[PDB]
Amino acid sequence: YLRPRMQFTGYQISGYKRYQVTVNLKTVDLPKKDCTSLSPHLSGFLSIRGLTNQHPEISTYFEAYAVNHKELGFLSSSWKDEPVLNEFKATDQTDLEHWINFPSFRQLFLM
Amino acid sequence: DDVDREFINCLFPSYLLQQPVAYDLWILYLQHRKLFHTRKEIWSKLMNLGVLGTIQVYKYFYPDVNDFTLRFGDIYKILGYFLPSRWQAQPNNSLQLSQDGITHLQPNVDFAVTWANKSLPDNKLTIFYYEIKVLSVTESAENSNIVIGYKLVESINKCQKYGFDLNVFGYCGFDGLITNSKEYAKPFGRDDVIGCGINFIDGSIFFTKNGIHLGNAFTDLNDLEFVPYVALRPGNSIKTNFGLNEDFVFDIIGYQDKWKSLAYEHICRKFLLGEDNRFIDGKLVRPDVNNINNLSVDDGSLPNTLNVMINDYLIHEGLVDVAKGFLKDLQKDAESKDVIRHNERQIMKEERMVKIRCALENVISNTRAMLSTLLEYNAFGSTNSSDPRYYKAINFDEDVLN
Repeated sequence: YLRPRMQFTGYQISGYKRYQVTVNLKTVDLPKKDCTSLSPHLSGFLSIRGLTNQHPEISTYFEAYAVNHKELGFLSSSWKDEPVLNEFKATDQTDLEHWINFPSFRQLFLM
Repeated sequence: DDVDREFINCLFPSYLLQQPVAYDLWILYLQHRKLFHTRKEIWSKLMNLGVLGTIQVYKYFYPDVNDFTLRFGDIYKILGYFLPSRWQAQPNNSLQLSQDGITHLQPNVDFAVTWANKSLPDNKLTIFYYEIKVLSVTESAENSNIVIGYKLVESINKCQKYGFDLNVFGYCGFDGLITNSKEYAKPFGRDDVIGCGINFIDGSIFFTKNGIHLGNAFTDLNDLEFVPYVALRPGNSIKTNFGLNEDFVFDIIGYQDKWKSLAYEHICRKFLLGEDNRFIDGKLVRPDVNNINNLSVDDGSLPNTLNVMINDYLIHEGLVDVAKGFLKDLQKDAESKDVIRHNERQIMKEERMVKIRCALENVISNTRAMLSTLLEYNAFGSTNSSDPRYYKAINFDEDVLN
């Protein structure tokens, strides 16, 4: 489901309003056992359009990095200090909260 | 003989044996020479006494030359060592050190700080160098909470809290930035050999990373005493090499050879001295001049004085025929006439004295003595106290006489 030409559709709850979100992938480049390169793992176009209101469509080009537990860990402290990777880092506490919200994260860490 | 040479190369670091500090190491070895007294037998004897064994085994490389041509074709406490050799154990029991004190060092958030066994004398050596290797990391892979360097010997709680103080000249691994700074280097992580060295010629502290010279961090640090120093947060450990056990990574020998060649390039590229003219009332008085010795090759005074000394030495040793041959050769080559007449008078006087029935060695001995006197009294370079001191790079007996 992460092929180059693959489309995803859904919503997004911002504030209290709902928007329709479409994602079109462009390039998928997922690494393996060794990875010390900062080339983006995923790339695509994300478009957000109004559903409750008459908000116009805003479409953007985005890039993405996966989490492999060798170099790019769950917390933004194992991520290296680079100018391209410094926009993915917030705080270890914020990362722990936003990851503990998901049940698969918990089922991963309790096995 | 060769056995003493093999033992002294197997006991002491190799780069230290090519400096003018090697005289003290030779004296130290010869004082305790009864303990020790084709290199496989010497290495086996040194391992039986114990220089090649711990617990990690101290291996040694021995080639096979006959097979190659066939198929194809604490003792350092006993001796009196005065240079750093181990880390010092803190009395508060905040560190874990091995039996030898170099193989492992792990803290037991505040930094755990420690220094080395002994301090570095300012007026005795030319270049000092030692390495560490990070064994484990407690963040990112290439980010370690280790500060390594040198410390001025005349705040410890400040060193434990922050990592360093105003008297620490060192390299920090958590940000890749020197203590009292600047874009100098990058942080080091696991399995990284970081070396620290001090140069007493120009007086600068440099650091190396995995065999690459990273440049001079601090400058103008002469006439001072330093001690190796390390600060570690709990979680990461280092292995220290002072050069006694294993071989370095850097190639510090090439650094020393380059500086010695520079010093040699800088230095080397009437006819009777008479009595000392500055003895009045039994004391030395300073003349108000720029130099006391005004001999040069370009004026011919230095070869004339050398020829006079050579003739006097040859006559004094009972080699009158060789002196006659030298005088004949000097006649064949031709203020040289005055030298010819003086030499001829000397052979005539010697022949008269022999019929009725030195200065060179003084020059050699005084050259060695004034080199050592320059070394031990901390003389300035040329005019200022910031110029390089080239006399620290000269081993007179190993580089000139032999």
